[PDB]
Amino acid sequence: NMSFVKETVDKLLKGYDIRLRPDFGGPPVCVGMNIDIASIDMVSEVNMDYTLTMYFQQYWRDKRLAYSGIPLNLTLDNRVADQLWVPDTYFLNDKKSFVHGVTVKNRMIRLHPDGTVLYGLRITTTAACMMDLRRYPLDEQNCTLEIESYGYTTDDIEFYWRGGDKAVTGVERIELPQFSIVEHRLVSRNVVFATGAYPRLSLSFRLKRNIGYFILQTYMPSILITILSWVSFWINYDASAARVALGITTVLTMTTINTHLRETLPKIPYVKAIDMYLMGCFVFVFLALLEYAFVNYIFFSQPARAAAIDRWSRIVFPFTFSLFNLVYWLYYV
Amino acid sequence: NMSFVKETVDKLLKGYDIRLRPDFGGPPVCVGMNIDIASIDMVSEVNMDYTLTMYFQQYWRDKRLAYSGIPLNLTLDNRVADQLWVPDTYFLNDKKSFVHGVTVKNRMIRLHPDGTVLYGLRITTTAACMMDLRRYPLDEQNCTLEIESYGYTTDDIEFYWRGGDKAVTGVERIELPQFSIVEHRLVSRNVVFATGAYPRLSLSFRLKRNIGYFILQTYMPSILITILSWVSFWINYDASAARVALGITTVLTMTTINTHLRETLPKIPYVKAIDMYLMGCFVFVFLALLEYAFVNYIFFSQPARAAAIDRWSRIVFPFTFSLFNLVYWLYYV
Amino acid sequence: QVQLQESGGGLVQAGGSLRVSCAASGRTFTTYIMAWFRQAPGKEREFLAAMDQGRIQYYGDSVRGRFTISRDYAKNSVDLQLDGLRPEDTAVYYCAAGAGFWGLRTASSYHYWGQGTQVTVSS
Amino acid sequence: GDVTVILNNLLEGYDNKLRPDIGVKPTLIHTDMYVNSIGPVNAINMEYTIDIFFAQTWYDRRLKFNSTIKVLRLNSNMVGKIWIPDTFFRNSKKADAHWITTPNRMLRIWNDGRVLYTLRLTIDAECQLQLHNFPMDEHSCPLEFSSYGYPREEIVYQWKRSSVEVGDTRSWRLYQFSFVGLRNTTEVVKTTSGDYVVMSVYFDLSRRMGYFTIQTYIPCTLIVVLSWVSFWINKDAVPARTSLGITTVLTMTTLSTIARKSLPKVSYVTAMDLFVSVCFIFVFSALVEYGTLHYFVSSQPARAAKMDSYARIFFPTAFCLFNLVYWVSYLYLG
Amino acid sequence: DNTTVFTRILDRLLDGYDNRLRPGLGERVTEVKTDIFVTSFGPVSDHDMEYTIDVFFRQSWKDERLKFKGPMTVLRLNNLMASKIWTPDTFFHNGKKSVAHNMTMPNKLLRITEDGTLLYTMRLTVRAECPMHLEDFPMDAHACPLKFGSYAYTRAEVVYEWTREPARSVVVAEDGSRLNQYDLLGQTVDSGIVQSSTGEYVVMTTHFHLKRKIGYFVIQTYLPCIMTVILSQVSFWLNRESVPARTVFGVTTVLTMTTLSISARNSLPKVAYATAMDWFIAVCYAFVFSALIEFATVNYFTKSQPARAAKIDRLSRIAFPLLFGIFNLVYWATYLNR
Amino acid sequence: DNTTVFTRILDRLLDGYDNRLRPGLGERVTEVKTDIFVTSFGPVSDHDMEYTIDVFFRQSWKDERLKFKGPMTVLRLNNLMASKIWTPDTFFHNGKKSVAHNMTMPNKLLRITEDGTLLYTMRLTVRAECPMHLEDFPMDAHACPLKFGSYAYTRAEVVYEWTREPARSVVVAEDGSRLNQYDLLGQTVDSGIVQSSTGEYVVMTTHFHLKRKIGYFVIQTYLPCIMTVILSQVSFWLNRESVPARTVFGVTTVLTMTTLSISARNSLPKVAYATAMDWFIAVCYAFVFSALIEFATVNYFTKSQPARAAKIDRLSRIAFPLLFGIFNLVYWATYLNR
Ligand SMILES: *[C@@H]1O[C@H](CO)[C@@H](O[C@@H]2O[C@H](CO)[C@@H](O[C@@H]3O[C@H](CO[C@H]4O[C@H](CO[C@H]5O[C@H](CO)[C@@H](O)[C@H](O)[C@@H]5O[C@H]5O[C@H](CO)[C@@H](O)[C@H](O)[C@@H]5O)[C@@H](O)[C@H](O[C@H]5O[C@H](CO)[C@@H](O)[C@H](O)[C@@H]5O)[C@@H]4O)[C@@H](O)[C@H](O[C@H]4O[C@H](CO)[C@@H](O)[C@H](O)[C@@H]4O[C@@H]4O[C@H](CO)[C@@H](O)[C@H](O)[C@@H]4O[C@@H]4O[C@H](CO)[C@@H](O)[C@H](O)[C@@H]4O)[C@@H]3O)[C@H](O)[C@H]2NC(C)=O)[C@H](O)[C@H]1NC(C)=O
Ligand SMILES: CCCCCCCC/C=C/CCCCCCCC(=O)O[C@H](COC(=O)CCCCCCCCCCCCCCC)COP(=O)(O)OC[C@@H](O)CO
Ligand SMILES: *[C@@H]1O[C@H](CO)[C@@H](O[C@@H]2O[C@H](CO)[C@@H](O)[C@H](O)[C@H]2NC(C)=O)[C@H](O)[C@H]1NC(C)=O
Ligand SMILES: CC(C)CCC[C@@H](C)[C@H]1CC[C@H]2[C@@H]3CC=C4C[C@@H](O)CC[C@]4(C)[C@H]3CC[C@]12C
Repeated sequence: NMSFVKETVDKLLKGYDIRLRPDFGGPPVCVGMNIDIASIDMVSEVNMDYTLTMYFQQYWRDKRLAYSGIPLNLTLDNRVADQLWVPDTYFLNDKKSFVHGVTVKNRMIRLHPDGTVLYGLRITTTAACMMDLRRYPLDEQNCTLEIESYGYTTDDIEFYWRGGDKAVTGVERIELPQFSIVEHRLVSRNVVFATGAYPRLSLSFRLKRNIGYFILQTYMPSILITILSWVSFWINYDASAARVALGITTVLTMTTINTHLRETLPKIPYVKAIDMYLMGCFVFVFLALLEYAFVNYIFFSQPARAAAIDRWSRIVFPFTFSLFNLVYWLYYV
Repeated sequence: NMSFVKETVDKLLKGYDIRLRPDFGGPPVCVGMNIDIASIDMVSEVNMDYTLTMYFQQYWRDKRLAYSGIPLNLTLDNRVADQLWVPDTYFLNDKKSFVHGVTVKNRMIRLHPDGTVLYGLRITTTAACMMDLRRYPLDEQNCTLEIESYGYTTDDIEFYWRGGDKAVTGVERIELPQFSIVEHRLVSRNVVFATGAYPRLSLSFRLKRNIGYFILQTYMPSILITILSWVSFWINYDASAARVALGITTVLTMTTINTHLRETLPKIPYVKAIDMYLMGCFVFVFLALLEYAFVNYIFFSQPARAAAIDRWSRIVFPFTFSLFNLVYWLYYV
Repeated sequence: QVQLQESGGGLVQAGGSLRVSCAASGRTFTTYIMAWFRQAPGKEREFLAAMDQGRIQYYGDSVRGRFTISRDYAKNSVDLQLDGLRPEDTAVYYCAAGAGFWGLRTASSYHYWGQGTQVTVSS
Repeated sequence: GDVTVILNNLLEGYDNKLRPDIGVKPTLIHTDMYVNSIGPVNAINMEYTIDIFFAQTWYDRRLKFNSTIKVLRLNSNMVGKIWIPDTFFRNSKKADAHWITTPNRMLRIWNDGRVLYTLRLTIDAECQLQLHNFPMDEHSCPLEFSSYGYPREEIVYQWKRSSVEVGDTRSWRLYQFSFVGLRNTTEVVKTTSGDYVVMSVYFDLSRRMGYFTIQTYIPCTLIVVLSWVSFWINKDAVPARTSLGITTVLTMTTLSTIARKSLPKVSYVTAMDLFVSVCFIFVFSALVEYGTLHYFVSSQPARAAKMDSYARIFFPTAFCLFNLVYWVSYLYLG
Repeated sequence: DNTTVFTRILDRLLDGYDNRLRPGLGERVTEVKTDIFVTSFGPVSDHDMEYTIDVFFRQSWKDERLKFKGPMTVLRLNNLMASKIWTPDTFFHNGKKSVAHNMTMPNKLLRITEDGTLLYTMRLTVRAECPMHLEDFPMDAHACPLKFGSYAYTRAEVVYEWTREPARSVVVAEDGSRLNQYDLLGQTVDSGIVQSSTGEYVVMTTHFHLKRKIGYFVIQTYLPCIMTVILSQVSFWLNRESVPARTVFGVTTVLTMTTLSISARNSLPKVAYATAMDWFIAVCYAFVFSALIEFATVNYFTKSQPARAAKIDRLSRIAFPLLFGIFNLVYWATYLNR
Repeated sequence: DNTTVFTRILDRLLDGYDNRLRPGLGERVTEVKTDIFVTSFGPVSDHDMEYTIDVFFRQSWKDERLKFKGPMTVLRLNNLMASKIWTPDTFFHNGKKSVAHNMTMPNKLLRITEDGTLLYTMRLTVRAECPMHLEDFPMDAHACPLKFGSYAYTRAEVVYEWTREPARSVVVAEDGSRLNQYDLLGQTVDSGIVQSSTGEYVVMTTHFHLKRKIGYFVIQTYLPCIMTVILSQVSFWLNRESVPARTVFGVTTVLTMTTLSISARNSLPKVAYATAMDWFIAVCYAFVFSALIEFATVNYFTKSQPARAAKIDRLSRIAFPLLFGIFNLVYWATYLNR
């Protein structure tokens, strides 16, 4: 019994040329791919990358491995992969990937009587996706994963998702501390280089940042300090010590928010939507302090004109700030 | 012709015994080392180590590899180095080193008609050298690099620098951002271990730290604040607004300087020379502030003696600070 | 003030060695690129050779295999060995140093420049 | 000499690519696990390190021999010759065996075919941490392992009587938490390439609050209490009363900067941030109270007198009221 | 059955093929065409003076020992066939630690035409040294090079050439830029010669010209410092009766500049010379420190020589704003033009 | 020419040698002599409770299958020979992740005498767990161990013994101290037995005794705290009527301790108990509050019993300076000896 199983397998490997793809010098071979995502994490804006762990699986047919008389799907030891032909699939936008090797190399081979081979790995990949932080933290990223053959052109190998849009699973269970997965998409196409045309598959996620944290952490403190600055307009100008302290405190508090918040992100050149708000708010607190100095400078000569400025500041400043928020919030959202 | 060279090479490697050093059971084999330094970088005080990249060549004669009929210096593929005998040279003070392997393993093998073999490698070794940071930043560090055979005693292998003082090249092209290589020296000697005596070659650099920016960034802000704190002594206490501003600004600024530097410098048990000056300046600016608070509480009681205190303090602080500065510099320079 | 002073050169007759040397002062050019430019009378300023920190030697197409550049990093100086000089080589030879932004064969990429050294080839 | 003959006979015609009883019945594997220690529990990466001596035992008719020798005790050199199950850990971010000075592996073969296999592993398992109740949180970090290529019809795992053993708990590097206990289950997971039997081990951990009480809770509470001394001091001493207020706010900000540095960054607000933020409010409001009072002396001096008396009661009552809510809620939320 | 014919061809070539000898050993010079496809230009690190780049490094040469005849003129073989034959030992002279990706298989291709011509490309991630002159930081520009050549074969044995015109032999992918703060203006392709202690080797060079973008540092550092300085001069317009108020302006403004200077010091890479940013902070530090001195002088003369005290404030309301306006004109015109 | 004689000897020894059976299988116990030469005692990390160490791990056993007759009594063979003979599978029980150096060749040696005795050393970088107790911080004293033994062989098959006397079987090089904040007080060598589920195994132990160096804490923490407590007691000399002045001076001092206290604990590992450092700071807190408490009691007796308020203040000017001084002597003498 088991001798017959051993005899059949040894026949297949004898006379097997690993250097030649199935149907070499003929019709192109077809490889179907399924991915079962296990975890996505370490989505870092500093390095513009994300870490992906998946059960990468490939599915092609080799007529040289067909056997008869054994009605079973043999699951050979993973070391037999070194003696067979496997596709040279590589990920274009990967930076550091490996195959886990505990307690052995995570890899399977499952021959089928018709010659079909099911080859699967377990890969942890640090893919790269550049991020556009212009609308940060209201942005919406789109990180992909380019799957492509390296040495074989479209005349030799053809890729396709196995199972249609159900090829990739496990997306729902993924939890990200800051992002939330909105939609994932599957793309099959060709890419043309100076050496020829190659098949390509593309798996892409669309990530939208959770704005709930920033609103209760940065946007709210900015508004309160700005509103806290207007209190001086209802204080008599004779109290220079009190009014100056209110203005200085608002400015210094605004500066600290700007400095502290700017130690968690890459050194992008453009003005993020968060930076516009902090700069926009910093002007109002600075102008309120600057307005008082003009009042304090002139009220000795003529209190009549200085006092009217305070009453007119109680309307211009609240009206100007609310208009700014209406422009800012509706410009992005 | 082309087949002739293949015949000659295969003739040598047929019967070649890798397990036996040349002249086994006889005179020791002389090995000469050339080092071509490529770059030195990341001289870390925290880790007490430096990173060194170099080309490492070794010369020796193997009578078994002598060939005749080909008047050329054969330069075989680097994979032939796995079939020849090579010295087991290691670096005693090495922590983490590797041989570059892009695009292939960076390694050279050259044969000569008389049997002389040149064996080069490109190595990036992270050697270790302890530093005495007592006089930091006015200190010199003597960082070394050890070369020694592991399994062969002086009865089997002998080392010697090839070219005398010219064995090591490329030291001058090194441009360390913070240090300056004053001199390098070459030493050849023997080391006696419990298992025998082994040859050793030692390459050592003497690094002198650049103080060009330490003086500007650190000592001048300390001195200027210290001198600025003295101005409060000549201000009459009726103009107490200036004295409060000078007293508060100096101590808080001095406090920030002392705290900031510690968080940005290597951590060690001993008191570095830079810490003595910051501690000295902080004490002097603290006494000046405390001096004012002493007079302010008492000048309403005994304005005759209180105002007289500042008259003497105009002498004590400049005299003591100059004397302190004289002792410090003549003790640390 | 950084200065690039040159020496050597002179009058030679129909070939023969003639070494031109350049010495720098006031700044360490270990990490820069030190080159050599030839300016024929009234024609233009032409690139001859260069050598960066990694001892990589670049040459022009008209002096390849004839001239040889060799820096001396310890003394902060660069030389240029001339061999088989031709009457067309009679010009003023300049010493340059820079970082080679937008190429190292362009005179506009060398901030510092030498005074010059007249070299005349007899016929 | 005889042992060499026995070993050569066993490995004569042996095909390591085929599992035992490939076409007959599933292979039954009994496993053990001895835990050397549990490494640090990382809040940033949501992971922990575990060091174990993994053990496996099965049967193989191809390894039967008759001799006076009962058990063959071998080294790791024979591991790459006999068939070995491809057990992997489903929730491992990065794991690796130990190889100093040799492969830390064991292989013992009995005369009836039973095989014992043992190796040492260091695993960075993935554990989801809920830092809402920081630093008063609890976790149950799992460890799941299963066959990779063999479905439930080929390899079936099973615990033994003494499944998981733990040595000296105090010797572990885990000092921020405190070990509680362990549970082990067994379920079947259905994937796209068959059904695989999955074994799980859960470790229950509870954080130690002692460090943050001395470091942060006691000082921050102390600062707020000291700010209240300003009320009893006469309102006329502007140089004195103002100086007391400024020093308090300067000190509180320093702790708020120090405390926020040691907190693991998250996308929500922990209890520690809530407590420090509230304490920072009260000390600042104490400075605000006198600032308004000083201004109110000129405008409404009658209204100013009642302001100080109310402060001596309003501040201590509100803080004590808030503090009782904070402890009851965060120690009995769930 | 069809593959059996190709099996004989592959076994015929490797029969008697000694991969330890370069093609035409002792007969001619092996010429190696070269070209690079830059899929992505990685981030540039000022702290380490290095940068990252991913390339489709291609090489091509001639080996008469691999001539054959068969049904197909090109044998698109597997990457494991490369180790069976001779390949150049090309390395990178200024590479720090490069990676040849092998996921999920070694990323190499090998193609053998019927006349022995070979094409042998691979995917690499090279991290290369790039010396930087940060005197004009953050308004500085650099030219990071990338030098590669043979390691063991002198220029009398192996010579490297570009496949096409040198300008068109290095191509950058349009979407490959991964630079945050820099800006790749263009690249220059050149060739050279090196002379080590073992011989003379051919070196192929390529310089990527980068110019830093000043947008981030204006927002983070320049504007807050200017606002703080302008805030300092506000103290001059306050009436002399609000003496305690002016004390707040002097103390807080100086302390604010300490925070900005320290926070902006982190972005400064470790150097031993004063950068352009340091000059701006040093000058802005003097203006704030000058205001405190000026207020100290006025408060000293107040109630003793009130006429003289008011004279200082009249000038200070003009001198300080004027000088800071002139300094900005000198500072920006000097550096932005470079 | 003579190498052929040695080649025959080497080929004869390995002819029929089976590297899967320990020497003397079924006959006796294989004894493995051991000794360690420590070339560098690496840094100790309190946060990870580990340490690093570089060693020349020497082992020696007897194998009767390797006897030979030849001109040389010792064969100093290449380290490649060690992969074809039986070697002990020694591992470190508390080793986190050791490193075997491989530059430029495997750092191993193998010497065969004529009676079969073997010597086999290697160079390692061992990282070992070290449990610590920080009750007496920063005047504590740890004993970091180092345990090793066989993995696959029980105590009835392989036993470990020291090459020389146990005291002199572990040697530390004089320049082998890379410790920054510790002192190597000497090592203790002992051997024992560990019993597991599989069987009984021999374990060899080598404790390294370490004492922390207190130099960095006396300046950084104790002196600022000692001065603050001493500075706090000067309030007793001012007066009793200045209620706002004495209260402000008293309370501000408490804030000084709080800033010092927290700033002095970030170097500590995040233990969940109280160290000896905190006790001293805790006592200093009591003294600071005691000075404030005495003032508060004096205040309420000022209007009613001036004589009571007079005596207390004079007494506190001598009481606390003596009380604090006595405490320091008791505190310091206890911990220095302990
Ligand atoms: C992309 O490329 C990368 C490389 O850039 C590639 O990674 C490499 O992948 C290959 C496999 O494809 C790995 O090679 C295997 O490594 C196995 C061990 O791996 C551990 O050790 C590695 C270091 O090896 C040294 O130490 C071991 C013992 O500890 C020793 O056996 C080795 O020879 C070697 O020792 C040399 O060097 C040391 C110094 O380092 C010297 O001191 C010593 O003297 C000697 O010179 C280490 O690198 C590994 O770490 C990697 O992986 C971990 C995860 O697992 C990761 O965390 C790390 O970061 C790192 O990436 C790891 O710790 C080794 O056992 C294998 O050798 C087996 O099998 C081969 C093939 O059959 C055989 O030829 C060998 O003889 C040996 O036979 C086994 O050995 C078993 C050992 O347990 C034993 O149980 C068996 O019984 C059998 O023993 C013998 O067998 C023979 C033959 O039958 C028989 O005659 C005898 O009698 C006896 O029975 C193999 O070498 C390589 O290590 C990987 N390198 C790296 C850096 O990752 C990657 O896979 C590529 N990806 C893709 C998709 O292609
Ligand atoms: C808390 C903060 C609060 C701040 C409040 C501010 C209030 C006012 C609002 C300001 C909005 C600022 C928005 C800046 C966005 C980025 C702009 C930017 O990068 O421009 C650069 C070009 O600009 C510059 O050269 C200008 C640099 C700064 C100049 C500042 C001058 C200030 C002078 C003040 C003098 C006052 C004197 C009198 C005082 C009595 C383009 O760079 P990219 O296109 O990226 O790169 C490609 C290029 O290099 C070309 O090739
Ligand atoms: C092979 O290498 C040897 C050693 O480098 C060469 O011999 C040297 O050649 C140089 C240049 O002519 C001389 O300056 C040295 O004096 C020679 N030394 C010795 C020991 O011979 C030899 O020329 C090389 N052969 C070839 C064909 O290049
Ligand atoms: C004599 C009177 C006028 C003195 C009044 C001093 C006032 C203006 C000072 C004293 C303490 C100061 C605060 C101290 C600390 C911080 C934290 C910092 O991140 C933002 C500014 C802020 C919040 C300061 C604002 C200004 C402040 C409130």
